Amino acid sequence: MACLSRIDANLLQYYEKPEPNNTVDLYVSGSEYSNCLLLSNSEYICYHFSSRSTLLTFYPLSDAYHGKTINIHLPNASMNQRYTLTIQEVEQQLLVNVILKDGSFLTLQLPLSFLFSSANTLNGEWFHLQNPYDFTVRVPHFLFYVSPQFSVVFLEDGGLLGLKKVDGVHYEPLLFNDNSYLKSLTRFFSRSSKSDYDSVISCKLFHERYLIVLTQNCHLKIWDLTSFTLIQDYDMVSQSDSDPSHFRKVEAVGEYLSLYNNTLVTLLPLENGLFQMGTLLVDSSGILTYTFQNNIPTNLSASAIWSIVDLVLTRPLELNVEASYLNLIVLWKSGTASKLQILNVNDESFKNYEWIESVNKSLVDLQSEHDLDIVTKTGDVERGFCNLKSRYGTQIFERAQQILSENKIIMAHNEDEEYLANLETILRDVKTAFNEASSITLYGDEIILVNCFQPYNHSLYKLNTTVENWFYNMHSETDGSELFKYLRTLNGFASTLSNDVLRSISKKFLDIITGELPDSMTTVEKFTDIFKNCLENQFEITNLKILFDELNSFDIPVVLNDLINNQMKPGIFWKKDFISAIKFDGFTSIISLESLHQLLSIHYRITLQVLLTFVLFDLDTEIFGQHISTLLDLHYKQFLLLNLYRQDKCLLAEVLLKDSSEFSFGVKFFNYGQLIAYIDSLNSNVYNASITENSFFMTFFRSYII
Repeated sequence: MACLSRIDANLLQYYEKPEPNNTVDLYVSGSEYSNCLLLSNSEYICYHFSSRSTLLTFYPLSDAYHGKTINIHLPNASMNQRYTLTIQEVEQQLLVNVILKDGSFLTLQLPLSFLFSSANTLNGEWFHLQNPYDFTVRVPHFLFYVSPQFSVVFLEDGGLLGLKKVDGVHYEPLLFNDNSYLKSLTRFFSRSSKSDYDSVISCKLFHERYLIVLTQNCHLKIWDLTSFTLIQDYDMVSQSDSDPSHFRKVEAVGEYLSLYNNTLVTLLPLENGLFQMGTLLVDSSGILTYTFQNNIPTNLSASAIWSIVDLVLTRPLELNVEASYLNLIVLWKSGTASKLQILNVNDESFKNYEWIESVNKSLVDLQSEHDLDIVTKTGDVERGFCNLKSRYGTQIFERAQQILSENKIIMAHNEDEEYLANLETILRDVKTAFNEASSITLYGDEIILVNCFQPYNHSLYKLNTTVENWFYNMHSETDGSELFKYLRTLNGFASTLSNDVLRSISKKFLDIITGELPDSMTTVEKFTDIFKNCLENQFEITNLKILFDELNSFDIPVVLNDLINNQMKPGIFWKKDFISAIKFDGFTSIISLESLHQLLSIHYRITLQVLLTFVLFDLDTEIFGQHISTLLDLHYKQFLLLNLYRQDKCLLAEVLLKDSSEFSFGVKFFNYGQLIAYIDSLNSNVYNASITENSFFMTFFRSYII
């Protein structure tokens, strides 16, 4: 039931200086919202709005470290946060608009080149204030964007102004028709500080005119930018059992609806489970029409305390089922923690739908939590210290080392085992803090990227390959081909041994190949050595019967032939274009290595459990013998890659993104098909690479690192 995993991308992950070398600070006179805006030159740029709407940082996704980042300081906080702010690339320039508190209208103009150039300075006129209206009376809160010259505003009193650009930098108010509905709610019984405040909290734009909106009280309106008159005003709350008692009226502004083609989709307050999707149908003599259709509910259990974070209506993807048409990628939050789901719509008919979910934690994050890492070098403390620094990397590691001093805690001797457990917990923490959701983004066609609060941090949700589903869905399911079951009855045993025990074995297996466990011996004696030494009196005999019997009802010879030759060991890639990347893309770079790692990790576990049976049961070392010698080869290879993963990530990446010579800069994926493709390609280079020391310089290098 889980189809995508979470791959975490810390743009500075590889590097050791927590901050880009080239950082520029412009003035005038993050930890709030962050998102990616694609550009002309096929370059995504990310933005952050300092918590206090004070600062607005900028940087290039594809190259966080060497690339340059800008910290555009501001005269003073905008009106209603990231709402009274919009960013669109006019023409070879970025146009930022920010109705500061004072009611000014700040407009920035940044050259495209000034982002991807070298300049530590920007001169001329890029920023300029203004005051085309007295926002002293009717304060706004939802600055929008329509055209390069026009874009509407929105006041807290269900009102809306307008801004028309005549020249190059000038705007003048253009009211519509509301005034009527405003002046008269005065003559009717009352109009307090917040009585009938159907203020707007969402909006869009269908066919350059229709500002399909929405109000606090779900009243959906549809103005006309060729009339300046509100063409309609639906009452969303009355298109299905209008839950009396308590309808949570939109309090805090937010992304409550998105529109794709003809369709629209809307989140509605019903124990958090209302996605009303009434497709549009606008032309006819009648100029407007919102055709309600269905109202799908969300499976947000655990009390339903999951506020939306952003979401997106869009094309089909490529998942399990065939029945496809649309995908509503939805992203919720809860404290720092978050959930991302893809809501598959089987047919145009809005009633046959199927929900898909994904793992909310990186495989790495998961390993540490449930203490499941068997590869990481243990022992010392300055060692466990080195590790953490790697698994977490500079930025997060330094933030946590500050916080440990700020909170008056320091290291006793160079074995302060308590500093550790501390550093450790702060790290789990600083990381989850940093990884807080904030907005989706479709890198390329349909690739899900989540932007997080703390800059240089993103999270890609990848579509699981076959094995990856079994891994991530072992306990999570029943049924599925034979292999799955086999892999589970194996897991259903290994799980019960201790790690010290697993390590100890994997250890031995490594030897059968390095030779430490002398060749002479029969691949039948070692397996017994590796039994008195590693598994005798190390497991409950009871579970041993389960495995044996359970293991029987399996065509082992087969399931195992499918596992090793159709699941793990790939065949041959007749090179299905990955798009040789010209300039070094650091983003795509780590999305690869992390994803590479996630796979081998799962292979490694599987590989390991399989072999474990070849020692715990007398099976014909001459029948399956073909496999074993292959299994060991794999096991030994996987492990080596894993250990290497930890030793030095940046390095492991260069030798894996230049090994693919023509692509000695990386690849440029645009769809999950291209992604898996690539991954497996490397999955290969690893599995098909020589592991024989052609000299001592090499035997050493191996004995050491491994």
